[PDB]
Amino acid sequence: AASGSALIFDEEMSRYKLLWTDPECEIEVPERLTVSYEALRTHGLAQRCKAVPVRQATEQEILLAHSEEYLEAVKQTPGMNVEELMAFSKKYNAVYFHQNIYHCAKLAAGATLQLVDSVMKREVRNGMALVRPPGHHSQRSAANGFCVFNNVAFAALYAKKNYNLNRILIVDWDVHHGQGIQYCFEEDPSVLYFSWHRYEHQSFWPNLPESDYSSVGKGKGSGFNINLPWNKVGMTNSDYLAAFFHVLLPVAYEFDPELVIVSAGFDSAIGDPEGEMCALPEIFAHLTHLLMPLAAGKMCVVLEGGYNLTSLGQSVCQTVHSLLGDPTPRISGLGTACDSALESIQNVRNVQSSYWSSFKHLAVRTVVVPPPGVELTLPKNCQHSISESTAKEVQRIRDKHFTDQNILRSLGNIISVLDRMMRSDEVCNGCVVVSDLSVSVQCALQHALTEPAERVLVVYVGDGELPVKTNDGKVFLVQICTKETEDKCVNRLTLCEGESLTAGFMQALLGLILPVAYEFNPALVLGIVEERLMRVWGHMTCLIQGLARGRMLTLLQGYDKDLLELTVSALSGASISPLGPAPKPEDVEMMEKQRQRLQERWGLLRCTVSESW
Ligand SMILES: NCCc1ccc(C(=O)CS)cc1
Ligand SMILES: [K+]
Ligand SMILES: [K+]
Ligand SMILES: [Zn+2]
Repeated sequence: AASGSALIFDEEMSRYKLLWTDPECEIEVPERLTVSYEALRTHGLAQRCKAVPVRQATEQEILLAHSEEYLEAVKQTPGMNVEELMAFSKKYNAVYFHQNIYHCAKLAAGATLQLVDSVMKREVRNGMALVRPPGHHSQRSAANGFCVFNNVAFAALYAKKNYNLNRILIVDWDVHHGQGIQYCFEEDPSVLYFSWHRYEHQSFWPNLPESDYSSVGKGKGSGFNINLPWNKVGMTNSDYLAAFFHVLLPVAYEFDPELVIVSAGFDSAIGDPEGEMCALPEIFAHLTHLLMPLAAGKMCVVLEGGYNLTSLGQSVCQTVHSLLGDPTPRISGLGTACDSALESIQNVRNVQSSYWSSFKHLAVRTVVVPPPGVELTLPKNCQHSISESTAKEVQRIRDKHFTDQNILRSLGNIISVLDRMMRSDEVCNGCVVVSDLSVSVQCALQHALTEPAERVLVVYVGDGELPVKTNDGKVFLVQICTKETEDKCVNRLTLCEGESLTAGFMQALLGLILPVAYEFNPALVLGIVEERLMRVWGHMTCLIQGLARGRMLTLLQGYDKDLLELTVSALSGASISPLGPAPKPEDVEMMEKQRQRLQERWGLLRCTVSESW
């Protein structure tokens, strides 16, 4: 399939600026582009992306989302002087015009369309368009909120018309409500629009009642418009991740979009004077990462807001880092979302439950160690395997805690991989197929705890007990099994056939596994599979690489060429095949029991406001 990422930017879109004193628009400056691109150049990301040039959007492409009258009015602007431009701007709300802004807006829409074409033609895996002006506020016959034409709506309609796409997800993480996109697709079930935005009970711009959680779409599009209003400032990484886990991601994976477009407005980042939130730029990596399993990785990230130049550059760098497959940074201090965020999440889940049943409630990169004598054609970012010091450690382990040379070799390979992952910055993750799970798991966990790894997240697909202690606060164990277990220790999550199985797992993956894992913040993920996992494991791997900077060691008991290939492909960063577009009632009941059991210790599991004694 496709590889690489597209970076679409041109200095020309920095050649328009506010020409008069306007305190409402003083923030939207050309430097936003400059700084941004220079950030990517300083850290070396811009050089690693395929540079697709910009083009003008044609008149018909513009008429896809706007009316002929408004297009003509804007076409008149390059011929106006300063007084005429100021009058024309006064005709609209929170926007300014400039002799070059029509040109730059055509260039922004055209760069968006170039990104869409690059992604859909399999020329690149994904990409980002550093554009100006933004788009998500502009409407069919109006410029609005620094926006002239709606770039993301253009991209959606263009993909629909030219690629016969049936399902497109739009994610608006700009701090403002992209009401232009909502208006454009409120009756359209083919374009699922999610937006989060500062609202403060309708007191924050654009002060619209239909920006609230009760706007779910009209007519055939009911349930395909999801507004999440922040009614307080200061929202943190925890609020954003809880929004993703308990609102956006389950709906997105049930929806199974054929293309993901992001209104990447970074005014939701800390330091921005307009959004006034407390999210670190690193969160925008994970956001990006959490969406990449969707649509086989086909993601189009388009710039919107973001006005603190420093945090803007940092957040753009984080987004591009994730788009290229670089290891995501560990997020610490995560916990429960604030009460206001929990109220907003609860309200949006309640109102959307009549459309998405998951919301209803009751009243080198990778190293591979195949079996001895087995040789596979591994992807281009992989390698195979032992030192004499490794053998000394193995002999010490054997003489102190445990005759087969193959199992001793497997333990030595485990130790070598762990050393190359933790102590060395050479390898990132690894997969070892092994016999004797007990000895292998014991050696792996104990050696990782001395790597050192302050915390280890073990994920075991199988039954029975494993040689791992969840007593202290250094190990957390997720076990997906077939038998029942009361699950007493607050440091363990037990999860117990049919067609609904896959639909359950993803649910339990998004609503339970990922929140606890993110709050736990492990230094290493240890995967174990003992022998329908083929359907889900891939996603499970990719998403779980959001933890521990991708440092994951998978242990596979028994040779299955399909399972080994899928594990290595997901660990190496290849795109994930979509699952396609309802869990069992007993399954969701058991999931809710687990959540109510664990949410007191792991606050990121909360999706309702806690009741006070
Ligand atoms: N605050 C009132 C005026 C206003 C309007 C839009 C924005 C954006 O950032 C749009 S992405 C900022 C300010
Ligand atoms: K938004
Ligand atoms: K919609
Ligand atoms: Zn904005």
